[PDB]
Amino acid sequence: HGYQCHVCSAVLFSPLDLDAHVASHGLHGNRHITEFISSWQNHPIVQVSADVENRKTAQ
Amino acid sequence: IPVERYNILTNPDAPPTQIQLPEVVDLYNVVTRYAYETPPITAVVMGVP
Amino acid sequence: KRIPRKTKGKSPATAEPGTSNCEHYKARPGIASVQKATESAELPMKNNDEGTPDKRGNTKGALVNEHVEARDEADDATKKQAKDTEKAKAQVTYSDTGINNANELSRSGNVDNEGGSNQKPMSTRIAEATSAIVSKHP
Amino acid sequence: DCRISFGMNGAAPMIRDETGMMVPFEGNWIFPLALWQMNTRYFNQQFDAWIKTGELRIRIEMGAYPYMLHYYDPRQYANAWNLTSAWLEEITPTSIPS
Ligand SMILES: [Zn+2]
Repeated sequence: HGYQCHVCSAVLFSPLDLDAHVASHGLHGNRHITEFISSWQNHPIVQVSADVENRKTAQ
Repeated sequence: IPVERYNILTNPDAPPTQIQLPEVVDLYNVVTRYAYETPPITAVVMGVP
Repeated sequence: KRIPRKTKGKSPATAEPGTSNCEHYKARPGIASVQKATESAELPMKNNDEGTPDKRGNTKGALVNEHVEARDEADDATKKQAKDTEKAKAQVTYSDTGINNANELSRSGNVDNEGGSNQKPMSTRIAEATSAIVSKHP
Repeated sequence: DCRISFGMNGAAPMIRDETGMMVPFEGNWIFPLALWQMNTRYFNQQFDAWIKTGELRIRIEMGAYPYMLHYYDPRQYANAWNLTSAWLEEITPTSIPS
């Protein structure tokens, strides 16, 4: 299975993806505007700027 | 060479942050260099019973 | 690093438990419906720059009278209101209210910021004002 | 009132009491069922590792619940995690299974 980050309980996939994710909390490992994740359903919602040409599960 | 500009090189008793800004603009100042971080908005949202 | 501008400018140890991907709970008002409803309310409204000058100097916009502009402005917003919640005629109307609102004004290019009329633009008025007074060689 | 603060630099992650006390993931706890229902996913990834191998014990106040039974042989080895974790996963803000 995909392995999670303990701070926000998000379902990360890759170690590069985890080290990109944890910098949003502020720790240093080894872009988009808001990151809201729920607690009772597996559905995170993110926002991205209005000019970017893709919106693949992006607000 | 204008000695009135390059003050903190030529003045032997000058504090390093002294500016003569209303009278003469001068080059060779002391600038503070930063490196900040702008994290995204984040919130873990949990329900109340 | 480069960031583009939007507008036009001047120039094998462990494998922990707990995780799953089963998705038993469904959204009870519906997350996608609330997404689509929040989208339309997210938009900031348009402006009007009617009566305001451009860079060159004249006030941009139409030539229609102010009150006639307000009346058919409200009628066009009623026609736009009819298109959402698709009907033949709108229900929540902006024109043909029971109230007499005949002293209402909205902005148009008929006036300038000085107070005078704008049948002739300010650029051509300034050009004729400075070109009435010239003199050539002998 | 309950919040979960993450553990940093080796400290145990703590959770808040109704008396406003931060306790580590250990001991004897008492939950209402609706709390676990309203946060049934965020609590799995934080709690399930400490119930299986660790020393954390939870009494979930429910009142009434339908049950099932599964019999085993006392000559053979038997474990209950593959049923228990299935139940703890399938708890939902709307429903619970037997
Ligand atoms: Zn995280």
